[PDB]
Amino acid sequence: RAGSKADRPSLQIQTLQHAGTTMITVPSGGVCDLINTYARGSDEGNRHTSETLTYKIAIDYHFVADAAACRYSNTGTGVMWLVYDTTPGGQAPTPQTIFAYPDTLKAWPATWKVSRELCHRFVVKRRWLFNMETDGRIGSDIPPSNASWKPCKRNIYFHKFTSGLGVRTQWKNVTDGGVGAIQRGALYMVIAPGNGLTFTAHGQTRLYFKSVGN
Amino acid sequence: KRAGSKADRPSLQIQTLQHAGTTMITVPSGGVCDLINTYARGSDEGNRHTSETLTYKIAIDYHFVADAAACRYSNTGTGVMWLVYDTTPGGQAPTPQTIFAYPDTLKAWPATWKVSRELCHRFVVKRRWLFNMETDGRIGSDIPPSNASWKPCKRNIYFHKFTSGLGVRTQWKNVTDGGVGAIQRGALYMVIAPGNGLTFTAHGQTRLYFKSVGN
Amino acid sequence: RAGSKADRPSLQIQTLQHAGTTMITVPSGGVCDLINTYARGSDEGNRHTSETLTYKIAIDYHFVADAAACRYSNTGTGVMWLVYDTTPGGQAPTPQTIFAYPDTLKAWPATWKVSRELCHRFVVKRRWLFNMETDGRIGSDIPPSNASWKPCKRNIYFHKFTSGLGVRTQWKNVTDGGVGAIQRGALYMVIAPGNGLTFTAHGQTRLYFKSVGN
DNA sequence: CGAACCCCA
DNA sequence: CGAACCCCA
DNA sequence: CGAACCCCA
DNA sequence: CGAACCCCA
Repeated sequence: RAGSKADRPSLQIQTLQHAGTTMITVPSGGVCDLINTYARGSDEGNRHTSETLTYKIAIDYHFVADAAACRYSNTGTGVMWLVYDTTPGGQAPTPQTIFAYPDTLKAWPATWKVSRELCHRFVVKRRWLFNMETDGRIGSDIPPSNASWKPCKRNIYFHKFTSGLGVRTQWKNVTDGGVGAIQRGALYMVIAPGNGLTFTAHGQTRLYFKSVGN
Repeated sequence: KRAGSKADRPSLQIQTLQHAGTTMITVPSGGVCDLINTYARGSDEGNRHTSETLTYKIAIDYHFVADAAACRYSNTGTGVMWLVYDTTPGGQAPTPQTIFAYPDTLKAWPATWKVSRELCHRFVVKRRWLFNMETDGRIGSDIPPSNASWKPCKRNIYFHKFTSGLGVRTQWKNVTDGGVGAIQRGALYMVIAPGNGLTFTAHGQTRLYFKSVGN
Repeated sequence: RAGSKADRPSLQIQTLQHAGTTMITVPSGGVCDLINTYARGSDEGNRHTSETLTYKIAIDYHFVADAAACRYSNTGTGVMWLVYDTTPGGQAPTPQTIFAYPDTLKAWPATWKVSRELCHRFVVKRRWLFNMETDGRIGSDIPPSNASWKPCKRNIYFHKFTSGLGVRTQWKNVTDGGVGAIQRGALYMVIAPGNGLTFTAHGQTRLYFKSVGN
């Protein structure tokens, strides 16, 4: 249980809210995002010094298939990486850059591996799997009186809690919390869909860190 | 035994709650709040004696069944049952909207809710459970045609839990009543929330184990 | 000495100034106030984290009778409580709520006791007494050449210094220092007059605390 | 040591 | 030792 | 410690 | 000793 550090003192808590007008939508081929944003300032969710350490991370989401993909009936398997960048750069990376996958394998993410040229830059500290299946029927319409359907796993609940990891970041001068302000140790959340199966997400996450330095 | 009750040398008391018949828990979309800790004061075995009590074990048995209104659509879902401990009760009975602060777009899916941060030192959740139901869009009262049949997995479920770990310390005001207005500290709440757009009802009964103490 | 626990460095010092246009005036029935206000910010009188601990408190004042009460000649006895609230609320409390006193005892404060319903909410960590008397003569007028007067205790000096207490507060997010921003552990200064004897005050107080947390 | 975050024989 | 304040090889 | 020749509280 | 910075029998 105790893989953290701050004991007697509590830890600061930053939250992320994805819902309503802001919802993660995953097109075929994956999507990249940075969960580590910390503004600098007085507020409790902000940071203080230029150096931070993250300890625990918690994830809660609700996945649901897209009406476009509800047309076909097929199964699939998705993947969620958690990736740690040592040497960030101005450009925001895309999954095509992190994993080098010949275009014929675009359909199936679960077979991807981290590209070899970058082997000392990016490293994956966690990996998870999940699977969805659609019978070819949306959930908004009424069955006929003749027959029924068992819709197993039309939408799923996905939650993980991991205390093991640790990360050390160093921030530039600027008070901003964007991607351009991080000198080292970024962190990324990568989602990739199954074969030809798009979906969306709803939920929220939390991080636990403690400013340190100067 | 496997026992963390701390006080069974003599026979702990047993308050019961009966939900059935005209009184059945019905859950509309958005959850429902209730207080399971009611203790009248008096001579009877189920009543209390002093003004201070300690609860140890709690047992729960219920039968969930989908509602005819929701049986029209066919979709799955997931429900949640919290067990919540209030340190500082107040006159007005709380609603789930107050305990969890959930933006109205997340009303559909309970499993993503977290305790609101403002109140972080007031309410605390000592247990959490999950369950899931699915409806094929067919009520159980009608006869299939001779042509085909159906496999109705999980049209209704059985839900039971038994937990000895918790402990709770309450202090009661002067009044002999056992209502919500009579508790000075340490309330306890049972919260049910449905899946997405799926209402249901319940039947069953619960038991508590406590021991009067004080004065 | 003992009590303080801030020996290596110095303690932060917040001050309160009551004088001039701002002077405490006590109508019959007492008055409530909150002495614990701490703004958040860079300044030294401000706080830093969301959690503070107060140690020592010092009080200096000059009490003087009111011209309205100088009409009658009678004695009396006042009281000053120092009250610690565990569970604050939006509405600011009034003495009528803290002490439940049947209206016939309004005249004499010294007989009040903390109400029993609330016995686990409010607690009094200090209590003091003082007494004043007015001969029915204001101090601005000249005696006749026939006689004189000895005006004992027309106005008094009141000072106390107490290191014993300790208090632990937790503040909400907002940068404000008002009453609405405190989650737990408020602190109150309560003044109540004698029988039918109003007065005013002048002076200043000091607190000693040290931010802690995050 | 005093008075009251500050000092020193 | 089971199920659940109640029991006993 | 994780995932899988690569890392570190 | 659970769930998830917060608690205690």
